[PDB]
Amino acid sequence: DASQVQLEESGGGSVQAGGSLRLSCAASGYMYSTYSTYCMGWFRQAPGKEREGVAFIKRGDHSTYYTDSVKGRFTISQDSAKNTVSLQMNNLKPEDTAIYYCAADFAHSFLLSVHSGAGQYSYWGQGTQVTVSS
Ligand SMILES: [Zn+2]
Repeated sequence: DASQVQLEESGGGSVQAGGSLRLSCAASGYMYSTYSTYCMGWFRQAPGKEREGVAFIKRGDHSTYYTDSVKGRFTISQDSAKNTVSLQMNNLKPEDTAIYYCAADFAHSFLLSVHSGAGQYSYWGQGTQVTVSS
């Protein structure tokens, strides 16, 4: 919720359909209240298409959101201690090709559901390319 926050992404690449990839992201320097929590996840954008939310996790209570397109293939997990989130993407399809952006929102109560709208996220990573060939 800090100002010199940096989201650091890792992973990505290109694979043939059916294979798997993993993304990772670290929210460095984000300071926040013991009475609050916040959400982290990935949006993706394909060329000429609107960005869309992929999967998100609320820190602390591990609540998750997955877009219907990825349920059963994608898994988002959080490492409390290493301050990272990661996204395991199995059975990848051509429709999954995109730039995937890590994101985090301003801190808020645990009572709020994990956030998944692009307008609800204020910190963004630079992007990591994902390509699934035929
Ligand atoms: Zn949130």
